[PDB]
Amino acid sequence: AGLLDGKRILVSGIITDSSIAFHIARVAQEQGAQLVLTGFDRLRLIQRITDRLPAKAPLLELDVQNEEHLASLAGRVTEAIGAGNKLDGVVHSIGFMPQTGMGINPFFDAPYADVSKGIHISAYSYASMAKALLPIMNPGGSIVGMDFDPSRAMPAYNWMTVAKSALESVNRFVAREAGKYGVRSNLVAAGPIRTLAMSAIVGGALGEEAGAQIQLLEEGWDQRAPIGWNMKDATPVAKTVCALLSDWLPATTGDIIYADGGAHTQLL
Amino acid sequence: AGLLDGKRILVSGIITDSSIAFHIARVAQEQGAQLVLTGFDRLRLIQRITDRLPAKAPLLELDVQNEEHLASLAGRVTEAIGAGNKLDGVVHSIGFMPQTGMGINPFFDAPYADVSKGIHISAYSYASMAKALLPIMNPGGSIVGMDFDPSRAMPAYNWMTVAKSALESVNRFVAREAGKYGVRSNLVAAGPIRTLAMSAIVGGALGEEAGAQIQLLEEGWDQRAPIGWNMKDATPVAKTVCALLSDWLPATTGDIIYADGGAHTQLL
Amino acid sequence: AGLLDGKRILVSGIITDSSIAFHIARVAQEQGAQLVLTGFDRLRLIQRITDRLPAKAPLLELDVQNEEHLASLAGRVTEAIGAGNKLDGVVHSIGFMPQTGMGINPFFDAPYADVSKGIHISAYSYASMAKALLPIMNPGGSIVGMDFDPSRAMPAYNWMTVAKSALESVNRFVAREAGKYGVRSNLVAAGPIRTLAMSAIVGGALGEEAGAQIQLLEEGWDQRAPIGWNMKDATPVAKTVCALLSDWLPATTGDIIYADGGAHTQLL
Amino acid sequence: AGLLDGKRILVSGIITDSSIAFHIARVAQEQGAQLVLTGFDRLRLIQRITDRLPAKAPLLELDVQNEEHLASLAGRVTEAIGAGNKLDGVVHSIGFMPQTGMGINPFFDAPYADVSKGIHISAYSYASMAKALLPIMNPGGSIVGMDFDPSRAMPAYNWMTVAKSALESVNRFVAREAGKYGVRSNLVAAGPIRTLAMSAIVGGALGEEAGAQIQLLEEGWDQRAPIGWNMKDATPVAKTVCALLSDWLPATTGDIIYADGGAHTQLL
Ligand SMILES: CCCc1cc(C(=O)[C@H]2C=CN([C@@H]3O[C@H](COP(=O)(O)OP(=O)(O)OC[C@H]4O[C@@H](n5cnc6c(N)ncnc65)[C@H](O)[C@@H]4O)[C@@H](O)[C@H]3O)C=C2C(N)=O)ccn1
Ligand SMILES: CCCc1cc(C(=O)[C@H]2C=CN([C@@H]3O[C@H](COP(=O)(O)OP(=O)(O)OC[C@H]4O[C@@H](n5cnc6c(N)ncnc65)[C@H](O)[C@@H]4O)[C@@H](O)[C@H]3O)C=C2C(N)=O)ccn1
Ligand SMILES: CCCc1cc(C(=O)[C@H]2C=CN([C@@H]3O[C@H](COP(=O)(O)OP(=O)(O)OC[C@H]4O[C@@H](n5cnc6c(N)ncnc65)[C@H](O)[C@@H]4O)[C@@H](O)[C@H]3O)C=C2C(N)=O)ccn1
Ligand SMILES: CCCc1cc(C(=O)[C@H]2C=CN([C@@H]3O[C@H](COP(=O)(O)OP(=O)(O)OC[C@H]4O[C@@H](n5cnc6c(N)ncnc65)[C@H](O)[C@@H]4O)[C@@H](O)[C@H]3O)C=C2C(N)=O)ccn1
Repeated sequence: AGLLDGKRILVSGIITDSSIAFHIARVAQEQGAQLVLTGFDRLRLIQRITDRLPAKAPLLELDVQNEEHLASLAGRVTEAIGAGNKLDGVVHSIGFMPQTGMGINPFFDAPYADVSKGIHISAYSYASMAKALLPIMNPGGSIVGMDFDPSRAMPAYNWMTVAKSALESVNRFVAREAGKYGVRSNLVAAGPIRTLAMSAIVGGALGEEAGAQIQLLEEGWDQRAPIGWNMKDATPVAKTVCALLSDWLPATTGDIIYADGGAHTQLL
Repeated sequence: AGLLDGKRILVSGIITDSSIAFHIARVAQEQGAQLVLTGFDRLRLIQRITDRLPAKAPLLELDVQNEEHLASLAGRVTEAIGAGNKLDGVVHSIGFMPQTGMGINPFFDAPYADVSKGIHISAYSYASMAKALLPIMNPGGSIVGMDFDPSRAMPAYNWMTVAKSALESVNRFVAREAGKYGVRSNLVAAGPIRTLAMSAIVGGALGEEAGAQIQLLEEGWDQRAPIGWNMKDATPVAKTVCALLSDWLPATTGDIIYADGGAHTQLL
Repeated sequence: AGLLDGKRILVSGIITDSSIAFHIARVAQEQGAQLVLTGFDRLRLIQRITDRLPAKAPLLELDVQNEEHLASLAGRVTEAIGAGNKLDGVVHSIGFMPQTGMGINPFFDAPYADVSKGIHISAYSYASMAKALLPIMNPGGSIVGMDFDPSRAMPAYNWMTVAKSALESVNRFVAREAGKYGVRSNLVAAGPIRTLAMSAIVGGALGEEAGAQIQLLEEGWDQRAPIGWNMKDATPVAKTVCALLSDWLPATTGDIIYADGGAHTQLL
Repeated sequence: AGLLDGKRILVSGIITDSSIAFHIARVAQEQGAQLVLTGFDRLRLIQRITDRLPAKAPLLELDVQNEEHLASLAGRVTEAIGAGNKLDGVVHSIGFMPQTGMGINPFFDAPYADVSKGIHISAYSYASMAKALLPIMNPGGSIVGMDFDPSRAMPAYNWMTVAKSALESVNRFVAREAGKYGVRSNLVAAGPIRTLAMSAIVGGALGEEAGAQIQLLEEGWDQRAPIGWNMKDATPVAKTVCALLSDWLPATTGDIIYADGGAHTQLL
């Protein structure tokens, strides 16, 4: 009734109540969307997280590394939303790099099989999902994934940054494909957010010293950002994903909206 | 009922029914916004043009080069909206480069007095409007200005491109100020759009090679644009401006949204 | 007498007399550099090809996907240059994407095992060579890898473009490591160059539309390039690589130099 | 005899012995260049600074704001270097923004006439000098100006940043012109350097508190930079300008080499 009114949207990436995907979905439903959810290997767990949302939604299994799951995803989605119905939107909210790729180990010690899995889940799957779901999206429709700005190097995030860089590259090619169906493809670049994955990634670890470093991030980002940033509130990010899912950005595709308080636009 | 319900927005830059400001305004009103309009020097023209908008809005004189128009702008707006009310939106849609600064006249032959005036009108004025209107805007407010991608050089557009490069820089500073009031400041980079002036120009009003170069760019644009581009429909651009004026992009500032068909993301 | 007098540099990636590595090497020797060469799998080929260089240089086997070749690389180089000597330069000029990842095969149809191998060879390997050779490089040393601008998507190049996006990211991390040894790490973004493989490809070895798309890009390139571009002369590119290997760009790292005719700076 | 050997180069922008232009010139002469110098209104003063260089060089007056000076510059340069001789290189090392545009006053309080002069001297003059000197440059030749990265906002530099943004835009157009003469146009982006202009600009002021802020800059940049940065040494910057003046970057034009220790490539 208020933004995503009448729209049918698939949302992946819910693992905890802190998941950004969790907040995408809540906000999406507040704005009137019928959701299909997608989840990984704790189906038990996430189903329990899922019923805490404002409305009911089918929950499907998707191992983005599983060629079978992907191959049947369009069919399983259709049974959930009704034959003769298509999707209007798709949220890719998936990330993974093994620890060996992240603040722990030095950059050079991440083995390639590890980095490869990371890139598989974090960049490539954005294309898989497009391949799988694009055949059942409506014209006017929207695909959006979650990104962070990898344009400069930083401590800790290491191969996850590399993976995001690739993600941004994949998104411009996906958009050429999506364009044939009248569908947009975009990334949202968030500033940092205190999801359980984040507070875990690092700090812990590197180093150990700190979940006070998590606090320092939060304070520093809020400083850099002209309109401030609150790392504990995923709502501003979720509002941005929702705008891309609406009809209000009808001419933007293959890019990156930054929902980061404007921090990327300031040197300090 | 809509995107922009209850919002008090000032729109500048309407000169004819084909000005992009004209369609920003049309869309804003359809979306529940109450407007104040600003026009430059043909007020009788702007009066008859703006009478065709879906709802009546007061019209104020503002030459952006006029120190006194700026000094009085806040007062004059407050009169118009009711003392004790403030603006939720400002739209800067003003641009000009003298004839020596565009088209056939060689890049090197633009006199600095011409360049200076162009940058005055085209870049700096985004600061001055910011300075005048922020003392009367509400937190959560939005300032949006019109841009086009100047990261690469091109034929015909010449000093106007330089003007836009500066504007993108100005916008980043204005965001730091607007932050202090809880106000965002962003630009929309449009694709080429067929206004009166652009048509005359492609018609060869600034020489024929300038005209033919621009028509090439226009054709190339739509080809590259993964979702195509329609240079004769300013609506997709107006909707993007409204997206920024709304509460649904609350964490973007100092930034540029590309309402351009995805074109800047494709080499070819 | 010249640019690179007394410098001990390792060059990889020579496969034929038209490999850009081949001309990097030719130019380096003309400029006083003493080389060690690395070749991948047709060593007898690389032997007869590299015998035509202005001076003899030892040739070492290195499959970048081979864990053992990397483990032994530092030892094998030291043998070759004399124990107690170190490298002043490393040139990474290696790239590969399987057939499913380029050309006519649809973007979406590349299997991840093909993409993974491409990124292995094309992006990650820049890390591993860095890891192997930095323990044996001198302060003031220079690592340079071969790139092309992937900031925008394009036809035919597909996953290879993604690979390069990742490489630019990797290069930024490698710079942080190379810093600790007083070593710079930069990439050179070349214009398109007519190697054996590129000619076969423009000849339609990966389908004809891929070929014709690439020839378009090549023509467009030279038109845009303010100083023109000659796709058949890899020398300007080799000189740029040498510029980075020299002491005359001592304060650039984590960075990309565009040896491309100025083309990426012009929309048209 | 060693890099700029045989090359005739104009260098503008010498005001104190701390001037970057001062170090450009010294290094240029160390590498074998015959220089023409250009200076502003303290001809007395700078002549005295000038004789402290390694060799003798004609010194000419150039008020870049003076249309007369510019109009006769090519003629005055020819008499200094010999009829039938052309230049191979041009260093634009000129900057100016009035204080009202810099850390003192708030961003919005800089009047346009002030910002305009700033833009005139800092951006536009780069084109003037090209217009003036391009008719007497050799093919293969090089124009280079000094820039700093304006891509994000920062405290203090305010309208000087805006001016640099415009500078970068002007440089891509200059390159289209220069290209017709076989001449390259590029910018060097330096990290910060303790020239007398810098330590004065700001700190003093804003604020007052500190020339300890100058110290803090220096420490922080050296941190961000993978290879470190020493704000007291202009030699690394001067080496980079010299590389662009050489034949070793023959395919780069309309861009920006960063001589900033790699700081722009790291988020921290
Ligand atoms: C500090 C400077 C570095 C930088 C980094 C950041 C961030 O990393 C921001 C920026 C972007 N994000 C993105 O949101 C997305 C959601 O993350 P997030 O919500 O933060 O964490 P998670 O809740 O744990 O979500 C990950 C999901 O993935 C799914 N997953 C994982 N593997 C499997 C496979 N094999 N099968 C099926 N499903 C899989 C997993 O099950 C989860 O559902 C993700 O893409 C993040 O990269 C999340 C961030 C954060 N701070 O939490 C912003 C600014 N700067
Ligand atoms: C091809 C590569 C470059 C290219 C260029 C383009 C464009 O130029 C696009 C993208 C951005 N724009 C911007 O929209 C804005 C609206 O213009 P636009 O709506 O395009 O044209 P106009 O209708 O004629 O409006 C100009 C307005 O300005 C006003 N103005 C003039 N002087 C005065 C002063 N002294 N005081 C106050 N107001 C001033 C004037 O009266 C007009 O209302 C403007 O900033 C444009 O630069 C206009 C576009 C166009 N196609 O008409 C997009 C993609 N790429
Ligand atoms: C048009 C838009 C995109 C476009 C593309 C281009 C280009 O693709 C340019 C710009 C960059 N390059 C890069 O130079 C590099 C040299 O290639 P290049 O010299 O172009 O081709 P090759 O001679 O065939 O070399 C490939 C080498 O790799 C080696 N290789 C292969 N596998 C192995 C493994 N397993 N171990 C060790 N070595 C490996 C292989 O044997 C070869 O020696 C390479 O990175 C290219 O990607 C090559 C160019 C080209 N025209 O040939 C520039 C501008 N734009
Ligand atoms: C802290 C983050 C902000 C940012 C800023 C910086 C910098 O500002 C660096 C980056 C670039 N520069 C550039 O070098 C150039 C030389 O400056 P610099 O050498 O720093 O100062 P000056 O010695 O005083 O040089 C200015 C010259 O100009 C000439 N000038 C002035 N007006 C007149 C007119 N009317 N007529 C004729 N001549 C004129 C003036 O006479 C001087 O000769 C200049 O363009 C700087 O902008 C000098 C910097 C510095 N730190 O000293 C790098 C990284 N980040």
